[PDB]
Amino acid sequence: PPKTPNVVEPYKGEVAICGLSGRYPESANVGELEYNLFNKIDMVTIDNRRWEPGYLGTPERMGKVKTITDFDAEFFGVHTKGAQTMDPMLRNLLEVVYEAIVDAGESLESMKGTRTGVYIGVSNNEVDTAYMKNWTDDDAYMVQGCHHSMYPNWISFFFDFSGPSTAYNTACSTSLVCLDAAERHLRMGVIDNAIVGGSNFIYRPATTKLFMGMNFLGSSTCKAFDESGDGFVRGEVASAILLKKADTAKRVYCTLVGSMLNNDGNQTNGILYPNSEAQEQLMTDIYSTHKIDANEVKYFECHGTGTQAGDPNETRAICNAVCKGKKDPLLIGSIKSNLGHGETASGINGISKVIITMHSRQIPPNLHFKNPNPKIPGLFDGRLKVVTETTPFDGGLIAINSFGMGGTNAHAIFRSFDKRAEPHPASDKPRLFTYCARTEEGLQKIFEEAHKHASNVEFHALCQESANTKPKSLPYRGATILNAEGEYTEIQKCPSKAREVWFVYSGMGSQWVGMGRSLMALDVFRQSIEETAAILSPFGVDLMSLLMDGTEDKLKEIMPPFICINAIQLALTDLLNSMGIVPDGLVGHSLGEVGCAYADGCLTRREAILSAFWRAKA
Amino acid sequence: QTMDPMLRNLLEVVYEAIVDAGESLESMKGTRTGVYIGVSNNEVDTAYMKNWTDDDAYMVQGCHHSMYPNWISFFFDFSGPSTAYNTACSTSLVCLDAAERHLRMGVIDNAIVGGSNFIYRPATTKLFMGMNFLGSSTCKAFDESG
Amino acid sequence: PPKTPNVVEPYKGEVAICGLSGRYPESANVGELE
Amino acid sequence: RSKKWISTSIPEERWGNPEAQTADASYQANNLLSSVLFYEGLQKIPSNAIAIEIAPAGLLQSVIKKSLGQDCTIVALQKRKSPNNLEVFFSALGKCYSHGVPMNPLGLYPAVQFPVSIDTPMLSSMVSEAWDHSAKWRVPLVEEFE
Ligand SMILES: CC(C)(COP(=O)(O)OP(=O)(O)OC[C@H]1O[C@@H](n2cnc3c(N)ncnc32)[C@H](O)[C@@H]1OP(=O)(O)O)[C@@H](O)C(=O)NCCC(=O)NCCSC(=O)CC(=O)O
Repeated sequence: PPKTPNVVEPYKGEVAICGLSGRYPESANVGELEYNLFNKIDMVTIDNRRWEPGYLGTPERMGKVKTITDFDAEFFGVHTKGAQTMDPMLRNLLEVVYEAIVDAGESLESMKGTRTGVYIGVSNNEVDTAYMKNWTDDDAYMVQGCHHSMYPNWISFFFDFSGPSTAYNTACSTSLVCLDAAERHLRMGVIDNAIVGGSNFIYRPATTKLFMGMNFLGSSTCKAFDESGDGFVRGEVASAILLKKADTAKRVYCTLVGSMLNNDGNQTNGILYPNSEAQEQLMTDIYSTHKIDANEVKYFECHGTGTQAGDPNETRAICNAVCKGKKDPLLIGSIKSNLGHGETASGINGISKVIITMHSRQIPPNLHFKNPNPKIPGLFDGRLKVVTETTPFDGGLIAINSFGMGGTNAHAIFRSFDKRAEPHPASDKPRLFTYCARTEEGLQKIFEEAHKHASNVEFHALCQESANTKPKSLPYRGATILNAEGEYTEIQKCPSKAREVWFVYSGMGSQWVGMGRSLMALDVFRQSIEETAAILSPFGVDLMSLLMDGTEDKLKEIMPPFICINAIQLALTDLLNSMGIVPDGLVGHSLGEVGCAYADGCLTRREAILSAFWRAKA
Repeated sequence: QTMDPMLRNLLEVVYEAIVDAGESLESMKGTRTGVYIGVSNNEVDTAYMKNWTDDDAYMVQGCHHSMYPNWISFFFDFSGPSTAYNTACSTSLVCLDAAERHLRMGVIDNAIVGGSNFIYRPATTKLFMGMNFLGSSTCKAFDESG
Repeated sequence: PPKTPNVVEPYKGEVAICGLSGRYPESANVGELE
Repeated sequence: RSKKWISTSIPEERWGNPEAQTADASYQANNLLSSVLFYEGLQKIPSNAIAIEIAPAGLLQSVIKKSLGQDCTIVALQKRKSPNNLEVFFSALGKCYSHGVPMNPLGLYPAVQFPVSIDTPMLSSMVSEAWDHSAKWRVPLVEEFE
């Protein structure tokens, strides 16, 4: 009955961002986002996905995700009534969180019960008015599916996390505020992981009209660092990331050097006015507290809203704080000229671009930067240089800013993880790639991607870390052979109930020339045969000779058949045991009982092989 | 006029609390103080948007939940983390936890942890009834008839 | 022009609640609530 | 001898006797001498078990399949005179996994040192496009905001 207290001790190690996933405008996943960014593809389009291009006079162009009507309600254990009375943002976020968890090499079983905190940042609550205009009974379930406090909690409930689950609303700089909280809680020792994230979808055109009345929005797409910039364009994001202690991370995109937050105070230019001094002080504090040489920053993910009052002040603060002492131009950029302004998901957007720049090791181009802003002297003095084309970022520190409306600024620094791949003994021999999914088409696509990376073993390991999920979560189980002479692929729907794995051992008559000759390719099989041949050598039996160059006449005798069959059975048992297959039951025919004893732990390799040798000798 | 009554009352209460602690406008101006307001109710938006007209754009700076702590930071000139929290019925203590976290590391020296909640929509109570959250009489804490 | 960094150092002393205020049902201030 | 291993040399009614406790020389002699009760041993197997025939060849494929029934999955790890047995072995285990048996195919190779290299592709994209999205749920409509 007594409960053992948790060891809440301060943590001094490194924090690594391990996973990333999310929906971005004109991008169903991170891969599409990366492709669009690196091909100078504009992700702000004009259509009637949300409303007509000009409805109520709102700007025609907007950043909209592909779809928000899709959700795998059964997977997350949510009934039809709850899913219907549920915010699409939270649905997409739950899917994105699961994708990010899988991306980091984690799984449902591994992350279940861990001390993980969820720090979703969401501010949009427009689905409450639409669902309440014609409220009827059975809509009460919105409280558990529509409340903003239910975004992280559901993640905690589904994944069984037992850490601080809180929702944050800081406006355009909420994602980095959640990152700050995650760093705070991780370093105190309450949690070992974090699910920092945030989603933002546009539903009400009147909200766009409300933003227009304040001069927030411009005419065209965000003209970051452009002299013609006059505003921003609204965007949609549902991204999320996973943070873990660097020592226990199976995949490390980068390391979180540190993040902090500050406020502007009573400025005479209005509450909705950026404070250059506040941002500069925040930058100075962050680069001084961690003793980070500001001249070491290679790329700077700026909060390029594109306004005439935001870009000049942000650039001035960056020039005063990070460009002091730099002997080369500092490459600045933003992810707002590509997909617009994500509002409460701008910081997650910057995190996504940074994790993409540091993964592909190339800085995505910046769009619509034609003429430098005359009010930004850094662009003419050589201190600043907008990355208008793909730049080969080799390694170092990348800084992100998130200046929320109202004056709540945020800064964060990430250090690149330089562990370039080295060849594995595998990646040139056949391998068995096994995985599970929710649909046959999804598993087929997974196998296609695995074949695309048949030469990568680390990718196989990451896939395998989450390839053992129970059939309940991922009923479609499949397997394919990478680097195979003949194509193989199997996909079947496995019921929730788990079937029994019984080992059946054959006896005499399984002999033939070349038995087990091909299986020598596997290291374990050859090792087992060698370790059995060494045992049987002193008794006048050269197992290797009988198994490799043995002929039919040799196998006609009594000894070689018994020896070879037992050797194959024991080697296959070793292969199965190494692969991690535990038999619930063992049965065997005559001459296979020794193998059953060996696989059951009742006998040893020496005992089993000598038992067969004694049998045939007698 | 285009400001949430909760924000207005919270601003007045924050000033009263500041004065209560022996502090004053000049003394707290420029200090490294963080604001950790916890607010979740957003029923003031639908009513003001049902008949939206020009000049109502100022709701963004007077209606958004993110402006509760920010206004406190702006008026009192605080220069510390100003964030809004929504943790359901236990948000006020999560704000306290965040303030404790930020105070024990050195970013701030003071905190304005608080919280406001006013009931406007008569339909939200119906939502809570449909889940059996609400009872018949006053909260009968530790009572068998609760 | 240079900005002096703030001394962000962990704090190990006590944290004291100094002021309290608020509106409560049928109470215009803390005194009425009490 | 654990209960997982089903003896096929001692009658079911004599499993409780002391001789049916250890696989000593007496057990080997009895197995080499007495009859083999294969059918009885295959009756204790469940009706939907996944029996893996571990041997140089699938000798007892037909015998086992007839003995077990129709709902039991059967796989052979090797095939006689096969041009390539490694592929047969991998295909057999792939079939076994497809029917719901956990395993680690990477256990036959040296373990990968974590964290992995930064050159490892992203797994998020695969999962994103591998969801079950047949059903379409409610989404806010423009007509509901007026
Ligand atoms: C009749 C059988 C041998 C199998 O013959 P069938 O042809 O009917 O079976 P089948 O058609 O379904 O498939 C036969 C599979 O086994 C292989 N196979 C069949 N006959 C073979 C033979 N003489 N030599 C080598 N391999 C043979 C085939 O290649 C094929 O591989 P594939 O299908 O993969 O392509 C079996 O039913 C059986 O077990 N018979 C009795 C053997 C026995 O139990 N003896 C007890 C003591 S002997 C002992 O253990 C030693 C001792 O007592 O000390």
